[PDB]
Amino acid sequence: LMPYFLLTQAVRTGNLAKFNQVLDQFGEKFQADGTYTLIIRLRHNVIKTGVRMISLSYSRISLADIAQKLQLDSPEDAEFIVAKAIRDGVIEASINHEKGYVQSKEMIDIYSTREPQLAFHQRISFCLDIHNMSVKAMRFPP
Amino acid sequence: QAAELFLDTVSTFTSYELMDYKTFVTYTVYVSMIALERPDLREKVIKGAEILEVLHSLPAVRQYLFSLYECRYSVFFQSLAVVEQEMKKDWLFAPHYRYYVREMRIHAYSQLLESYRSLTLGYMAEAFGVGVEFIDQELSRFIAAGRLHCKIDKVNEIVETNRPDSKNWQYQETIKKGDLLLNRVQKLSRVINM
Amino acid sequence: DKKFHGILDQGEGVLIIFDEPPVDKTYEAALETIQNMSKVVDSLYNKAKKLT
Amino acid sequence: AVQKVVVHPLVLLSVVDHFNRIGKVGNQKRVVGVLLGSWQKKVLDVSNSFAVPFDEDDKDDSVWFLDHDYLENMYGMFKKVNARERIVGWYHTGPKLHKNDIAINELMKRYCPNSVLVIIDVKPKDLGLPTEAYISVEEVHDDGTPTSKTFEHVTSEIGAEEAEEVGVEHLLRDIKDTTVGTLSQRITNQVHGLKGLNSKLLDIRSYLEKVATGKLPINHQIIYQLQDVFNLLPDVSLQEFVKAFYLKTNDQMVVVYLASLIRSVVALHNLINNKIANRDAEKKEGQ
Amino acid sequence: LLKLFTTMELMRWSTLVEDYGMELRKGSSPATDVFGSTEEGEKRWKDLKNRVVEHNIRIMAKYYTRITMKRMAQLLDLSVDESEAFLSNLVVNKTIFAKVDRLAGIINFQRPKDPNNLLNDWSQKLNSLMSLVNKTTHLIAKEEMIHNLQ
Amino acid sequence: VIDAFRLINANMMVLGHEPRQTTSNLGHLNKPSIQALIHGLNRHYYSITINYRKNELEQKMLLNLHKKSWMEGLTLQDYSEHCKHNESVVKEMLELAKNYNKAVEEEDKMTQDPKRHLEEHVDVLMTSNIVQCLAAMLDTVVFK
Amino acid sequence: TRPANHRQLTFEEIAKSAKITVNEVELLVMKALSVGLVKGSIDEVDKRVHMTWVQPRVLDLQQIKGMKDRLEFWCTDVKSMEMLVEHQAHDILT
Repeated sequence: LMPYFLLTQAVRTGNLAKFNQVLDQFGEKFQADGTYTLIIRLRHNVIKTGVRMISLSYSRISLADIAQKLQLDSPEDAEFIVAKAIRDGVIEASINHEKGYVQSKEMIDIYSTREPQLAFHQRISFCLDIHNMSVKAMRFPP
Repeated sequence: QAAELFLDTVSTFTSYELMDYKTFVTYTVYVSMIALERPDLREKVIKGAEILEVLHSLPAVRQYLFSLYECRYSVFFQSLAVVEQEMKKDWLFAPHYRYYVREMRIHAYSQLLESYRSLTLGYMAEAFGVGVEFIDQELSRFIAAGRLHCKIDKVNEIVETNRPDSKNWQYQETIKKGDLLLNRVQKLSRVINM
Repeated sequence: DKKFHGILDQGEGVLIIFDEPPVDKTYEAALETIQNMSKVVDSLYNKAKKLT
Repeated sequence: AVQKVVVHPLVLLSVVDHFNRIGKVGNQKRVVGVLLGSWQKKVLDVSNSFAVPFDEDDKDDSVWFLDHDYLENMYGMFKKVNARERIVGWYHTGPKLHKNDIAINELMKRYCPNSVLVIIDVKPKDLGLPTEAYISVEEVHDDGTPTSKTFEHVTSEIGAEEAEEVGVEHLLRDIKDTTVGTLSQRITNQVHGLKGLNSKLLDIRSYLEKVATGKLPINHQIIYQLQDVFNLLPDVSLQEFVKAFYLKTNDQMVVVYLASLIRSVVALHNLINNKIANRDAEKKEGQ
Repeated sequence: LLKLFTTMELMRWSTLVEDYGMELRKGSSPATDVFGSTEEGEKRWKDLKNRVVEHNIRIMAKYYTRITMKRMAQLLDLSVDESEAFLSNLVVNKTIFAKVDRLAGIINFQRPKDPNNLLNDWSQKLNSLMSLVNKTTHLIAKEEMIHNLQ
Repeated sequence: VIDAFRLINANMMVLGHEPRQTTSNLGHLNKPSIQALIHGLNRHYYSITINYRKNELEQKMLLNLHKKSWMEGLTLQDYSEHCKHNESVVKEMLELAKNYNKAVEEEDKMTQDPKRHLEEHVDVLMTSNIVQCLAAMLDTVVFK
Repeated sequence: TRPANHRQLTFEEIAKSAKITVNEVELLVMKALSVGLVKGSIDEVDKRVHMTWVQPRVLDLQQIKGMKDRLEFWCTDVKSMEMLVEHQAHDILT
């Protein structure tokens, strides 16, 4: 996995130069495994990774600030990138270009809602099914 | 474990062949600060007779420890910088200075935010004796890494504190532990039913 | 130091003093039973995966 | 007045037997008897009864021959057998009242000031008790309406002596239910509760239909109680209630999840033991 | 005066003074020494004001959930600060339960609502509703059975 | 504990003939009481078989005794008491889980009450919690 | 008249009702509660009144037809929930 370790380091650092040099150095292993289409969709989701980290560690950051942090060209480009990230649901936030800032969803206390019920329902049904399978598989050979 | 052993053997240090008592006490202080919560730290270091006795001779280690304990954060970063230099020079801690400084910075940030629901970045920067860009960058890095329970808000610089409620934390822990146990149960059942 | 149940707020400049709901004991017992059953499942692994 | 009346299994069985024997010898819509019991505060305990000869003209609707002499003779002999049982009312096995009920209650009030009618329906229903209790009250209606001597409902219940509980349980031993909540029976009980609620709501709606169209007059106590019911209906869309409801549902579901997880682990252990036992048995048979 | 102090409603101190001042303090039917004009008269006047304010605060806590300070001041005849001090003293003494949201002045007599308590109130409402519908159907059966007979 | 009887004529018993004919298997299947034997069950009298004539209407009337009301069918347990009971039983089930862990470990290392008690506790927890959850659901729907 | 769903009466509503400006709807509601006509509380911060009761009175045939309609709805809902539960649990009903 060392080539992929280098790839992950390059993407996390967000540096196209290191990403490209890693790709050029370890293309052979990438032919052997088969990821090139995935490894360019990578570059795409590398800028996506930048925006996702920004939205993960912020609540009301402005478009100019997003652009500066991601080293994008203009707040216009940053606005496009973040809006598409919203569309793809990788940051799961809102946006507001009246004042040019991306707002995040108002985090809600997720225990007075049906998500705990749904999770416990899945797990309860799974446990019931396991018990039924076990008590069925119980066999008596004569 | 280093904190546990060092604090258990601090009052009866006999191994002078490794290091003098002063160096051993500095190691105990550093490791205890990075490993122990605030209550245990106060009970076993700030209120430690044999540690205070040597910290009288050691005026910088004392300033470090008490700057952290008494929530004096500018002095704390000063002491942490000097500790980073000392402990880079050190030979046993040498491959730990970056990690230790990072963890102590995270501890200081969590400690400051532990008693706040919404802390303005200006106040945080003034408290830590740094700029606003510095605190913003550090907070963003540690929140992204998942080490701090706080969300920044830069358009109007404010650091909201999204600590999880007791019941919410309990629910999340139940989900995690139950997922692990259920994976084990599923594996065992599929191994045995066939 | 947990001397009283309150939290500051450096925004409006306020001290929100509240009453912290008690730590639910049912979840504590549930988590302890979860770990106990996990080690029980480890024992069942030792039994079956090694005797079958 | 009397706030409660508790009838007994012996009274119910005696009433049923009386009706059966009378309808076997001949044909009659009602059969009438006296109810013997004791008071403990305003809680009548109808612990016994005895039939009395009685016939009427179902056409005239005002001619009947309840036998007072027979009543007093039977009451005296029942006093001789047991003393802490004085005449506390009467019963008739008619599903509906009649214009003669007020007159017969007037007759019975000579033997008891607080004489209470108890209609014990021999035809077995499925939602409510077989006994309906009535006390004759005649008072100037504060309503300001003409007042007539009519009945007023009295809360009724079925209770049993211990010596009657033993007999009841023995007689029901074959078709008894478990005296414990088994999940299937609890779900069934909830379904029966929904059935009963629906039936009661249907009865109220039918009465409202009749009073609205005009067949019946507006009973002010009925309307007051219905108003209070509609005042008492909860609000379940309230956010502060929805949040607490989800919180409690999640707590119950996590307890259920832990229970099911434990049960599944136990079942897996049982199957591990069974597989090991089968392995041992087949190895031993082979060798 | 006794009737007002026994009634469960807000009696405004200004109106009480206007109506019952001369006849309690300046006399006509003599003026009782209590509420006179000397040290122990004026002090007992302030004591009577305190009793009036205590009555008003009790009535508020009984017929309110969230009353603004802007309103308690006017309805209690004390400045905002005076009313806040009086209510704080009562709260410390543990006579009145009330939490003052001094940032917004949203003085709140609502004790914290445990989900246990909320759902318990809901269940009690449902229990009483079913009992009342049962009683109503019993009386309905009686009414139909009687009047349909006619 | 009820029993019917009739006397045996003094002549028949001495004549060697049995007190009562026996033409069918009915009548037997009853174990005579030791008290009745020691007091002379078969020497002076004999126990007749008691049968009970139960009509369907009578049985339904008897059921009316403890028949539950639709109220109690559709009613909810006190929520504070429910939470207390759940917490108590879950703690007890925790203790039984520790016991059952030690039991399985020791038995499988050297090669029951913990497992059985734990099964009973899980059963009661499941039934109570499910019943109240469903009752709450039904109330929320039905009463609005 | 107001159903239990939205029995949150407002100061403006009571003003548009019996003629009084919104500075003594508070006193009027206090008088009502004290006399015992209604029950509940008054959140004057949000300027609304929560009513959880009313003293029942005598009604009209149309006021009872409205109650009949409300019952019709309630009966329909109860029957639907009954059918749902019975069909779902059919295999475990005793």
